[PDB]
Amino acid sequence: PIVQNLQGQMVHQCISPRTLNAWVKVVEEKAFSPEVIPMFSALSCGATPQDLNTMLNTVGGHQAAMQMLKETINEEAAEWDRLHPVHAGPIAPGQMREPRGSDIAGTTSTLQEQIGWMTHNPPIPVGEIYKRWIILGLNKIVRMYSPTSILDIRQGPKEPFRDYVDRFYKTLRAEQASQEVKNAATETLLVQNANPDCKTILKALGPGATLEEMMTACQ
Amino acid sequence: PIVQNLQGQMVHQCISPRTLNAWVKVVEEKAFSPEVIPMFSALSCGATPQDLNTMLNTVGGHQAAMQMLKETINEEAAEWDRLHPVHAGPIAPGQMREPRGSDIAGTTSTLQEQIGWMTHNPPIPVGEIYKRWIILGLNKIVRMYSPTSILDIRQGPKEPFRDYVDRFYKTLRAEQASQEVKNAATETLLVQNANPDCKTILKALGPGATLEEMMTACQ
Amino acid sequence: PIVQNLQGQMVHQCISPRTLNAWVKVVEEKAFSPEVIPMFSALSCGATPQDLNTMLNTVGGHQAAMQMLKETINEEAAEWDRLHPVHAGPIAPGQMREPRGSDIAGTTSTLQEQIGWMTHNPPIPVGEIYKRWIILGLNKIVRMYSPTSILDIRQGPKEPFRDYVDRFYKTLRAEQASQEVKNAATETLLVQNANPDCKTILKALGPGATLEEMMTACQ
Amino acid sequence: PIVQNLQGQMVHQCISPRTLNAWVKVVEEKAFSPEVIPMFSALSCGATPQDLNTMLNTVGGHQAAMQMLKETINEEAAEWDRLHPVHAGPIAPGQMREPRGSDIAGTTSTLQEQIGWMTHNPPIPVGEIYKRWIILGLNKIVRMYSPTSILDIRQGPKEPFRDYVDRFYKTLRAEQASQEVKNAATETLLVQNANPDCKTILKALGPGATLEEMMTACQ
Amino acid sequence: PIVQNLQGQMVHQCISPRTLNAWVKVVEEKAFSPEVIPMFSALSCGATPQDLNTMLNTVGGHQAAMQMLKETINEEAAEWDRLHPVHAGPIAPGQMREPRGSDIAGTTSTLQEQIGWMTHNPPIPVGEIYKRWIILGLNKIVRMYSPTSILDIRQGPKEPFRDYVDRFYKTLRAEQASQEVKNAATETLLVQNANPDCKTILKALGPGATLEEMMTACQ
Amino acid sequence: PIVQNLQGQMVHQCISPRTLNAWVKVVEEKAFSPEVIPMFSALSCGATPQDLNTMLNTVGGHQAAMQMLKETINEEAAEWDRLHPVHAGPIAPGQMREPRGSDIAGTTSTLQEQIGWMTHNPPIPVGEIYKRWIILGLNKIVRMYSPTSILDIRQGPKEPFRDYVDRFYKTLRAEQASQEVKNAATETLLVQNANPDCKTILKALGPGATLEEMMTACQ
Ligand SMILES: O=C1CN(C(=O)OCc2ccccc2)CCN1
Ligand SMILES: O=C1CN(C(=O)OCc2ccccc2)CCN1
Ligand SMILES: O=C1CN(C(=O)OCc2ccccc2)CCN1
Ligand SMILES: O=C1CN(C(=O)OCc2ccccc2)CCN1
Ligand SMILES: O=C1CN(C(=O)OCc2ccccc2)CCN1
Ligand SMILES: O=C1CN(C(=O)OCc2ccccc2)CCN1
Repeated sequence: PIVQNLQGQMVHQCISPRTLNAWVKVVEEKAFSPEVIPMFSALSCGATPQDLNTMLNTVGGHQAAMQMLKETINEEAAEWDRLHPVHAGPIAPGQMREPRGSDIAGTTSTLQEQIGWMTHNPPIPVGEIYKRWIILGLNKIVRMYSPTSILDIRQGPKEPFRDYVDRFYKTLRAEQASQEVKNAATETLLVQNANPDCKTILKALGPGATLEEMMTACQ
Repeated sequence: PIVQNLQGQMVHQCISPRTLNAWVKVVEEKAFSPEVIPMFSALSCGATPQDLNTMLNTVGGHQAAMQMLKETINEEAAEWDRLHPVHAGPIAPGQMREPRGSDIAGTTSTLQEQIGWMTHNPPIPVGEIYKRWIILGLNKIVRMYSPTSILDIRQGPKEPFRDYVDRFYKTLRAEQASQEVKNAATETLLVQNANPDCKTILKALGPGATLEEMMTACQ
Repeated sequence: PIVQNLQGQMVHQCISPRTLNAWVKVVEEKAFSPEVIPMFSALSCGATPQDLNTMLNTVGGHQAAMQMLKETINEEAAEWDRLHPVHAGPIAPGQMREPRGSDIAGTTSTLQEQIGWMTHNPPIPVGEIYKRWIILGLNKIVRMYSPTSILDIRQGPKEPFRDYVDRFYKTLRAEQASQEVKNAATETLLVQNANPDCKTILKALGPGATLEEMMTACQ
Repeated sequence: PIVQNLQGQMVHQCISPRTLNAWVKVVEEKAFSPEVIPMFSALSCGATPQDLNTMLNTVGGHQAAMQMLKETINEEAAEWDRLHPVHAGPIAPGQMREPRGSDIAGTTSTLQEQIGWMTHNPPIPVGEIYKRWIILGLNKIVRMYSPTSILDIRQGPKEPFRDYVDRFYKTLRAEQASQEVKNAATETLLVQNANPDCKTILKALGPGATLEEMMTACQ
Repeated sequence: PIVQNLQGQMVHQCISPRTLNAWVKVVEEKAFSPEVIPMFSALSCGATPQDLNTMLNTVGGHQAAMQMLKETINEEAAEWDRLHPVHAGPIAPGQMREPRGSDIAGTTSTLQEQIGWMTHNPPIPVGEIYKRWIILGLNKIVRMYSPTSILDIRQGPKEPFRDYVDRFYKTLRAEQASQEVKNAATETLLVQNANPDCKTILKALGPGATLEEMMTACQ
Repeated sequence: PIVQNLQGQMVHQCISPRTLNAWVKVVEEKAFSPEVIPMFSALSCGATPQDLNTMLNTVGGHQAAMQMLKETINEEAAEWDRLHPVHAGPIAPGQMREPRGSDIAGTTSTLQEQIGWMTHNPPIPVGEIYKRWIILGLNKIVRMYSPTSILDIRQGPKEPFRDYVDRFYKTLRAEQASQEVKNAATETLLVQNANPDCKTILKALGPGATLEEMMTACQ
C-alpha cells in the first residue's frame, strides 16, 4: 500500500502478512456473503493495483467467480480506454505516461509506475479506480451466489419474528436491494411474509411503524 | 482512524486487520450483550465515519438489528439537518463545505472531506458525532434483545446469593436501568426477589447496607 | 493511554485491541483470583480514566462485583470531594478546572480534560488516582470471593508437603494476609496444619527455619 | 528485506518471525497449489537474495520440488552469466563488483554485497532478478504437480454448474493455461464438458455469452 | 521497561500484553523446569523493579515457590543494606536519594525513582540488581523442584543411548551441576549408568572420547 | 539484537517475545530436522552472543544435543584463541579489549562489551562469529540425528516416483550431502534405487536428463 512517512511523504509499504492472511481466511470462512466486500475494501486500504492483484490471486478456490471478476475488470478497462485514450508515441524522457485500463488493473504497469501515479500532485488514483472495478465485480458475484429469493423468506409458525426479520434482511442484502427498498419493505413484503399471528398484530398497528415498533409488537 | 504523527499532525491511518477482526469476533461471540457497546466504542477510537461504516458493514448476521440501527441513524441525521441547515449553493473554491446529516453518517461525504472536518482548527468532530448516533442505536438494540424482565430474576432456593446478584445486575444492565436505580435497588427489589432464608437475613440487617454487606450476610 | 512521542511529549494513544482482549480474557479465565489484579494494573499502564472505564465496562459477567466496585469508587470519590472541594463558579476562559471525584472517575470529565490534567506541568495524575480507587475495590472483591479460610487448609495424609504449602499460600493471598503474616506463618499455622509425619519433622527442626528448609525436610 | 527509513534511505531489516511462519505454514497447508505462488511473491516483498534463500531453505518437505527449483535457478544463472560476463581481475578498492548468476542467487555473495547492489543509484535489483528465477521454477513445479488434465473435468449429472466451473478453472490455472485460453474456453471446452441438460441450455444461448450469463442460464 | 527513543534517550515504556501473557503461559506450561529461567531473563529485558514485580505477581499458582522467592529477595536486600547503608536524613531538594534493598526490590521506591536511578549518568542499575536476586531465588526453586537424582538416571536395557543421554543431561541441568561437571561426566557417571551393551562399547573406546563419539558408538 | 535507529545508529533492542516463542516452538515441533537450522539463522538475525545464548538456553529438551553443541563451541573457541591471542595486561582506561573465544560465546563478556564490539567502526562481528560456531555444531547434530542412510531409500513397488524422490532428497539433506552430490545423484543412485518399472523408463531416457524430465517420465 501507499502510506505517509515522517517527512510527510506517501511512501510504498509492503502488504503485511496479517493483511494477506486476513483476506484469505475471510474468503475461506464466508465465501461471497455480502459482508466479505466491505472487508475486502478495508483490508485493501491504500492498495496499489499490484496489491489488489495479490489479494485476488491469493484466493485458491472460487475460480468461477474469479474468472467472472476478470471479465468485469476487462469491461471496465475497455470503458476507461474509450473515455481516456492515451498517446501511441514514445514516452517523454523522465516523464509520467498516462495509464490505460490494463495499467490501472496492474497487468501492464510496474509498481514504480503505479507509485508515480498515486503520489503525483495531484494523485492519479489508480488503486482507487481499480478497486471500484473490483467491487463492481464482487457485487455481481454476491448477487449470483445469493441462494434464495426474498419471495421465499416467510416466517415459520413457531419462528420468533426477530429470527424471520434477520433472514429477510440477510436475503435482501445478498439480492442487492437498494436502501430505499430495505427502508420501504417494512410496510409491505415483511408483513406479507409474516406468519398469521404476527401478520394480524402488524396489520393492527397502522401505517408508519418503525421496524423497532414492529419487532416489539411481535415480541 | 485519525492519529498524530511526529510533526504533531493528526493524520489518517488505515483501520487495522486486528481491529477489523476484533469487532467481527465480538459480535459473533456476544451478539448484543451490553458489554459489546463499550467494546465498539473502544475499537472505534479515532474513527472516521468511513471507518464506523466499515465496522458496521463487516457484520454478517443480525440484519434486523442493522436495519433498526440505520433507522436510528436516519432519525438523528434528520435532527442534525433541522438544527444545522447548510447552504444550497456552489462550494467556495478550495474551501470546506458544512456537513449535512448524511455527510456525518459517511454516505454523502468522501474520506477526504471527513479528514478535512476532523483535522480543522478547531475540529468539526464528524466521527464522534456519528459514533454518538450509532451508540444511541446500539443501546436500543441491547434493550430490545434483553431476554428477561428484572421482575423475573428471583433467587432459587439453593442458589448462592452471589449467583443471584450476578443475574440481577446483568438483567438490569441489559434492561438499561440508570445508575441511580442500580444503586437504589439494593434496598428494595434485590431483597424482595431473594429466597426466604436470605430475605430474612437482609430484612434483619436494617437499612443502608452496602451490597458488600448484603453479600457477606448471605455468604 | 498517555505515551511520549519523539518531540518528548506525552500524547494520547488509543487503547489497543490486544490490551482490550487481554483484559476480557483474563477475567473470563481467572475471575477474581488475586493475580488478576496485578494483571489489571499492568494492562492499564498509562490509562486515562476513560480507558479504565472502558476496561471495566468491557467485562460481561460478574455484575455483582462490578456493582460493588462502583460503590467503592463512589466512597473514594466522596472522600476526595471532602479533601479537595472545587470552586462553584464559571471556568476562567481557556484555563484548567480542578477535578471533582466524578471527574477522576471519568463520569463527569471529557477525555480532553483528562489529557489536560495528566499532561499538566506538573501532572494532576487522575488516571493513577482513579486506578488506586479501582484496585482498592478489586481487592475487596478478591477477599469476598476467596472460597476458604486458612484454618481449613490442612495437609492430607498422603499429600506432598509442597502441594499443601501451595494451597496454604494461595489461600493466604486471596484472604489478603499481610506480607508480615505470610512471613511469620512459617513458624506457626503452616506447621500446625501439617500432617502428623511432617509436623514431627518440622517440630524437630527447631525455630527459625526458612520455608526452603521446611520444604526440604518434608521432601 | 530492504525498506526506507525516516532519512529517506532504503535500509536492511531482518525478516520477521510472522513472515517466516506465514511461508512455512502456507507450504504445509497448500503445497504447490497455484495460489501459493502469489503468496510467496507477496511475503518476499523487498527480499534480498539471502532472504529468498531463507524462505526456500525453511521448507522441510517437498524436497523433490526443491531440487527441481535449484536446477531451474542454475539454468537461469547460467543464462545471466552468458549475457553479463564479469571481469576476472581484483576488485577496485572500495568499489562495487558486478554480480554473477551465483551472486544473484545468494550463494557467492554476502549480505553486504546484496545491500550494496540493491541500494546503488540506480539499483542493481538482485533480489527482484532472483525472485523472477524462483517464480519461473515454482510455476514449473505447480504444473508438474497439477493432478488432472482439463480434458478430464466434466460436469456430473447432478453437479451444480457452478461447482463444475470451479473445478474447470482451478484445473486450468494449475495446468498454466494463458489468460487468452481461460477467456476463450467459455465458448468451447467449458460447454463441451458440461452435462447434457446444461449443454442444451448453453448451446441454445448463442455465441458471445459472458461466463456470468452461462452461469445464470444453468442456475 | 526502559528503552531508547529517537533523541537518544532511554525512556520508560509500558510492559506489553505479549510479554505479560508470554510469562504467565510459560509458568503454566513448564512450571520450574530449568529453561523457564533464561525465558524469564529474556522476557524481562530492560525491566524496572516495578516490571519485575508485575511479572512475578501475575503468577497464580506456585505460591510455595513465590514465598521462598520473597525470602531469597529479603536475604539479598539485607546484604545490600549491609554493604550500602543510606543516609537517614531529609532528601536534598530536587536530588536523587540512594536506594536501599527494598527500593531495589520495588517495594519502597516509586516508578519515577526507579527511572531516575536507571537513567542516571552513569546508571544505578536497580532493575539488573533486582533481576540478579530474583534469578538466584529461581535457581533455588528449580533445584528444589528437580524430581530425580542423577544417581537414579540409568539406561534401560532397550532404551536408545540418545534417549538416556537426554534424560541424564536434563537431570544434571535441574540439579544445577556446574558446566565443569557436565563436561567431565562424559568419562565417568554417564558410562557407569549406561546399560551393559553400551557400557562395553564405551569402555572399549578409551579415554577422551567426545560425547559425539560416544553417541555414535552406541548408535 | 543490534538494529539501526533514525539517527543512523545500530542500537540494541531486546529480543522479542515472538522471536523467543518462534524458536522454542520450532524445536518442539521439528527437533533437528535440517530446516530447523535456516530457521535458527533467520530468527537470530542481528543477534548478540547474549541473544544466541538465550535462544539456546530456552530449549528444554534435547539436552544430549545441547551438550554436544557446547563441546563444538568450546572447540571453535579454542581455535579462535590459537589464532587470536589477547594481551594479559590491564585494559587501557576507557578503551575496547580484544575478545577471547569465551567472550565471543558470551560466557565471559558483558552485553555492553558485545555492543561495543559489534558497533565498532569497523565491526568486530562477535555475534556473526559465534553464530557460525553454533551452526557448525547444529549441522553435526542434524547429521547425528538423521535416521536413515541414503542406501536404504528405495522406491516401493506401488510408491509414486514423486514420493520416493521426496524421501530420497529429504534423506540426502539430513545426511549432509554436498550440492554437487545432490545434483549428480540424479544420474546414479536415484535411478538405482527406483522400482523396476521406473528404473526401465529412466534407463531408456539416456544420460543428462533433468530431475523434471525424470519425474515427468515416471508420472
Ligand atoms: O484478464 C484479466 C487478468 N487480470 C488478473 O489476473 O488480475 C488478478 C485477478 C483478477 C481477478 C481475479 C483473480 C485475480 C486482471 C484483469 N483481467
Ligand atoms: O440508511 C442508511 C445507510 N447507512 C449505512 O448503510 O451505514 C452503514 C451501516 C449502518 C448501520 C448498519 C449497518 C451498516 C447509513 C445510515 N442510514
Ligand atoms: O456509579 C458509578 C458509575 N461508574 C462507572 O460506571 O464506571 C465504569 C465501571 C466502574 C465499575 C464497574 C464497571 C464499570 C463510575 C463509578 N461509580
Ligand atoms: O544449487 C543451487 C543451490 N541453491 C540453494 O541452495 O538456494 C536455496 C534454495 C534454493 C532452492 C530450493 C531450496 C533452497 C541456489 C541455487 N542453486
Ligand atoms: O517480602 C517481599 C515482598 N516482595 C514482593 O511481593 O515482590 C513481588 C513478588 C516477589 C516474589 C514473588 C511473588 C511476587 C518483594 C520482596 N520481598
Ligand atoms: O561450555 C559452554 C557453555 N556455553 C553455554 O552454556 O552457552 C549457551 C548454550 C550453548 C549451547 C547449548 C545450550 C546453551 C557456551 C559454550 N560452551
